[PDB]
Amino acid sequence: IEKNFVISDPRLPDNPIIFASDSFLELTEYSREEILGRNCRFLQGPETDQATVQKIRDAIRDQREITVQLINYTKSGKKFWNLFHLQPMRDQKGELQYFIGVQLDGSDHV
Ligand SMILES: Cc1cc2nc3c(=O)[nH]c(=O)nc-3n(C[C@H](O)[C@H](O)[C@H](O)COP(=O)(O)O)c2cc1C
Repeated sequence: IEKNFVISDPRLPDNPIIFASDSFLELTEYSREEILGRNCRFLQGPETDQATVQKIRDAIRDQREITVQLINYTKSGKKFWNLFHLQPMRDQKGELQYFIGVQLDGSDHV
C-alpha cells in the first residue's frame, strides 16, 4: 500500500517516530536506531521553506491531512525534494492515536 513512511506518536513528548518502514531508511540513509524516538524535523536544513514547515505544524495542530513539497536532507547532507503526505490516525473512539507521514523523493538523480 505504501513504501516510505514513518509513524509518530503524538501522545509522547515532541511527537517522536515510533515506526519506520525499510524504504524510509533507504531514502534518508539513517538506520532504524538513528531514527526511533526523534521528531522527523531532523530531515530539515538550510533551504527548507519555513512557510511550508508552518503549514505542516498547523496541519498537525488541527489534525488534518496535508500534501506538500519541501526541501529535505539525507544523513550525508544530500538535498532532495520531499513530496510529503501527512495523515492523522484516530482510534475507534475518535481520539488521535498516530500520524502517518509518507515521503517520496521528488528529485531526479540522473
Ligand atoms: C508522521 C510525521 C512525519 C513527518 N515527516 C517529515 C518529513 O519527512 N520531512 C520533514 O521535513 N518534516 C516531517 N514531519 C514534520 C516535523 O516532524 C514537524 O512536525 C514540522 O517540522 C513542524 O513542527 P516544528 O515547527 O515544531 O518543527 C513529519 C511529521 C509527522 C507527524
